[PDB]
Amino acid sequence: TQVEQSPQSLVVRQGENSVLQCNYSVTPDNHLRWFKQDTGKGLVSLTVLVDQKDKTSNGRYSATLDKDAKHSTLHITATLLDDTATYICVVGDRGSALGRLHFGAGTQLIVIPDIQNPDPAVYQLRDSKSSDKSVCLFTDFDSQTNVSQSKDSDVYITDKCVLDMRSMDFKSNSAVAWSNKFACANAFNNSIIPEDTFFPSP
Amino acid sequence: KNYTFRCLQMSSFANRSWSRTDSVVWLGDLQTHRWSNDSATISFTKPWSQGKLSNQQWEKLQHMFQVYRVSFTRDIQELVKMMSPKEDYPIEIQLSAGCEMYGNASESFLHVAFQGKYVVRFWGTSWQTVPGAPSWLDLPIKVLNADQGTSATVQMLLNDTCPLFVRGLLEAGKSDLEKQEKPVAWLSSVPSSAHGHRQLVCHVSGFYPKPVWVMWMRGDQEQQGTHRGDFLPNADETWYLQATLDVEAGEEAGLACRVKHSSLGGQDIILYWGSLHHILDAQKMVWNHRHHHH
Amino acid sequence: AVTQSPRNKVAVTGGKVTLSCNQTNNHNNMYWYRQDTGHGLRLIHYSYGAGSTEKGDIPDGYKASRPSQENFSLILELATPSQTSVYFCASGDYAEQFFGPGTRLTVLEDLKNVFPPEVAVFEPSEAEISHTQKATLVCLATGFYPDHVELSWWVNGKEVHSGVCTDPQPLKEQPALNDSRYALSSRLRVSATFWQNPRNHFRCQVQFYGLSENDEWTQDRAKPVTQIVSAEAWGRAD
Amino acid sequence: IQKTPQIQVYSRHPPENGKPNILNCYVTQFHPPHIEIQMLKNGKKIPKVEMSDMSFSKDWSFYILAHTEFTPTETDTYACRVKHASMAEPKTVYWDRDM
Ligand SMILES: CCCCCCCCCCCCCCCCCCCCCCCCCC(=O)N[C@@H](CO[C@H]1O[C@H](CO)[C@H](O)C[C@H]1O)[C@H](O)CCCCCCCCCCCCCCC
Repeated sequence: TQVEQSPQSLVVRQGENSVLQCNYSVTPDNHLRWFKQDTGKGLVSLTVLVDQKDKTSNGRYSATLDKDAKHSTLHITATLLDDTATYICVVGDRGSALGRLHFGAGTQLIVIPDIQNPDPAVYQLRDSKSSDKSVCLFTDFDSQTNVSQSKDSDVYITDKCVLDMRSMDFKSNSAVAWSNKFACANAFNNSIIPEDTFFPSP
Repeated sequence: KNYTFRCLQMSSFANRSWSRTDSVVWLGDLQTHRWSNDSATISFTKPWSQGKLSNQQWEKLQHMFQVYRVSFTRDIQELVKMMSPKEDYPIEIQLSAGCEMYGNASESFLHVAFQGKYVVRFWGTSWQTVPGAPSWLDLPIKVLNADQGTSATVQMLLNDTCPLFVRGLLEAGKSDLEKQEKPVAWLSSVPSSAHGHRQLVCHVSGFYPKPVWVMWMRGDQEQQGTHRGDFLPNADETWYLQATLDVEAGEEAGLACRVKHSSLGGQDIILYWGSLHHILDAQKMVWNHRHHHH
Repeated sequence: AVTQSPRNKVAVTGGKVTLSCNQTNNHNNMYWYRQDTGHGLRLIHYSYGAGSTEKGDIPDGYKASRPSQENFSLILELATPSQTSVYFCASGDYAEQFFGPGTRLTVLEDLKNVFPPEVAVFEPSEAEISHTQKATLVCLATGFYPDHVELSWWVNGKEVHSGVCTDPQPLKEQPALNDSRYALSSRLRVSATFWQNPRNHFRCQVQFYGLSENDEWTQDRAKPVTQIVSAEAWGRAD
Repeated sequence: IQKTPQIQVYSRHPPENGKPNILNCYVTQFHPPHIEIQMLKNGKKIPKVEMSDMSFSKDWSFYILAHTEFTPTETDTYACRVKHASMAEPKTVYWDRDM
C-alpha cells in the first residue's frame, strides 16, 4: 500500500487530545485529505492540505502536512463521544480531474467515556413473553474494566457498549451475557470485575 | 547575435498500453541535453551542459522533470479515455519549449502539436488553443487548466528558470560557441535533367558556425544561376553544404567556386574548374558509376 | 448528495447483481470503490461522462455501465463469495470526490443457511429500579444468518436514540464454524418513573435483509425473506 | 497525417579512393518518428553504424542522422535503406559522390 496509517486503532478518554498519523509514498503528492467514516455510513471530508508545508483547522480538527517527509498528522482537541469513527487518510496525485485518489487503511478511534461515579452491578432481566428465558446485564462499571469473552461455548457475552442519556447527561457502560445451559453472579467470571460490584440475589 | 534555446519532446502512444517519450535539448544548433525513454536521468552531451547550476539545484530540477515525464504519459492516456470514440490511437504528441535571448531581455515559449499539427500553446497563466485549431480539444484544455499546481510550476520555468538558466549556458559554453572550423571544398559534376546540359557541384564540408557564403564566379561576376543547397549536418557538429551551377556542355571553363567563411579570416577558398588540382582530385575519386542517381 | 440502491443485498454464487448509484450534483465523473478490512478503498470502475466506462484497479468480475449523467451502475454477471464487500460510489467535477452511503453485499455459497432473527425483549430488574432509579431493557436478536440486521427501538410509535446503545459487531453463536449463525443485542435505558408507567409501550424492531421475491425456495421452513421482526414490552405499575 | 522520409547520402571529407572516411545518411521530413535506418556495403548491413538523437524542425517533421566509418573504392557500393509506414517497400538510396 502507498498510504499507511498509525495507529491501527486508538483509544482516548473523552475530552482529551487524540493524534492520528499518516505516511505515504505517493508520487506526485498534490494534496492530502482526511475523512471521517462513522460506523455504517459513507466518507465525509474533514479537511484538505495543499502546500509543501501546510496547516489547516476546522472547528476542533486541525491537521498538518510535510511533503518533504511525506507525512501528515490529524489532531482532535477535546474529543467527544460522537467522534468514534474510522478516519481515513487520502492522497490525491493530481490537482485536476485526471487524478486518482490513494486510500489508507484508516485508523479506528474509540472514545471511552469518563465515568465520574461508577456503580458496578450485574442484574438479571427476564423475557417479556417467556418467563423462563433470561439475560445478565453487567452495567455502570468504569472504563477501566474490560469485558472478556467466554471460554465456554454455551455462554455468550458481548463487548462493552456506551449509552448516553441525553436529558440527564448520564453516560454508562454495559455488557450482556446469556446462556441456555448458569447464574448471573458467575457469568462475567472471565473479566476482572470490581470488588464493590452489586450481585443481587434472584 | 541571437540565441534560441529549444527543449524538444516527442511522445508516442501506439495503444492504451504502449508509450515512449524521448527528449533533446538544443542551444542554437548545438545539442546540450539528451533524455531517452530508456534512461532514468537526463544525460549531458557537453561538459558545460549543466550551465551555472550547482548539483543540489540541478537534481531538484531533474526531479521536477522526472515526475513530469511519468505524469504526462498517464495524463494523455486519461484524456484519450475521455475523448474515447472521438479520438483514438496511434497518437503522436510533440512539445517544443524554450526561450530566445536578446540586452538582459528574453522571450519564452511552449508549443504543442497533435499529430504533426500545432494546436496548443502556453500563454501567460493557462493552456490555450490556437486559431484554426479543432474544437474537440476544448474540454481537454478545461481539464488541464483546473490544474493550478502545474500551471504555476510551468509559469515559473517560462518566466524565470529558462532565462536564468540560458544566460548560464551562454557563459559556460562561451568557448565552444565561438569556435571556428575550417571548411574544405572540392568539385564534381553531373548530367543536368536538361539535354546537353551539365550540373557542376561545389561540395563545402566541415565548417562551423553555420553562416557561410558560396558562389560560382566568372572572374568578378557571381553566376546568378548559382543554387545554394540546404545545410547538412556532420557527426562532429560541423556543417556540409553544396552549391550547384547548371552549365551547357563546354561552358565549364573559366568558372570558379568561391567560399567565404568567418574562420578563414579573409583568405577565400577558390577552386578553379580545370585547375591541375581539380584534375588531380577527380582522378582520386573515379568509380564505376552505379547505381548513380537518374 | 449521492444516492445508492440497494443498501443491503444477499446473493448466491453465479447470480446477477446490479448496484445502482444516483447523483443530482451534476458531476461528469463517477467512481466505484470497494472497502475491505485491512485495505482502504480500491477502484473498480470509473466514468468520464455519459457512455464512458473505464477499468479501474480491480475490475475483474465486475462490469460497470453508465446509461446517463445522473446514474452509474456496477454489474456482477456471475457472483463470487470473494465479492462480499462494502461498495461505495463516488462523484466529482480542487478534485474533491463526494462519496455515497455504501452498499453492503454478501454473496453466499448456498441459501440453505439463511435464517431470520428471533427477537426478544428483556424487562428491567426490580433491583436496578430500586438501586439506580433507572430501568434498562435488553433486546436480543438471535439465530440469524447472514449478519445483515439494523436494530431500532420504538417508544410509543416514535423511534428513539437517546438512552440507546446497540452492539457494534454481532457475535457468532458457534465461533468455530464458518456457516455459524449470529446474535446481536441492544439496550434502552429509561428512568424508573418512565418504566413505571403502564401507558408506555416499548418495541424492539429488527430489520433483516435476506432473500428476495425472485429467489427460489424449497425447504420445510418459511422462506427466509427480507422482513421486520419485533419484540415488545409494556410499562408496569407493579 | 503521414509524411514520406527524404534520404540524403554524403561523406564528411572529399571522397578519395582507398582512404578512410565517414559516410552520412541524413533522413528528414518524416512522420511518425518510428523509422528503421540501415546502411549497406554491397547489399550487406554495415555492422558498426552509429546514430544521432532524433529531433524535429519548425515544420514539426522529424529528422535523424546516421553515420559510419567507410573506405570508398572504385567498385564498392554504399547505400542507405529506410523502413517507414508511409512507404510500401523500404526506400534504398545509393551513395553518389558526384551528386
Ligand atoms: C521550458 C523548459 C525550460 C527548463 C530550463 C531547464 C533546462 C533543462 C532541460 C531539461 C530537459 C527538458 C526535458 C524536455 C521536456 C520539456 C519540458 C516541458 C515543460 C513541462 C512543464 C513541467 C510541468 C511540471 C508540473 C508537472 O509535473 N505536472 C504534471 C503532474 O502534475 C501534478 O504534480 C504537480 C507537481 O508535483 C502538481 O502537484 C500538480 C499535479 O497535477 C502534469 O500532469 C503534466 C500534464 C500537463 C502537460 C500536458 C500539456 C500537453 C497538452 C497535450 C496536447 C493536447 C492533446 C490531448 C488530446 C489527447
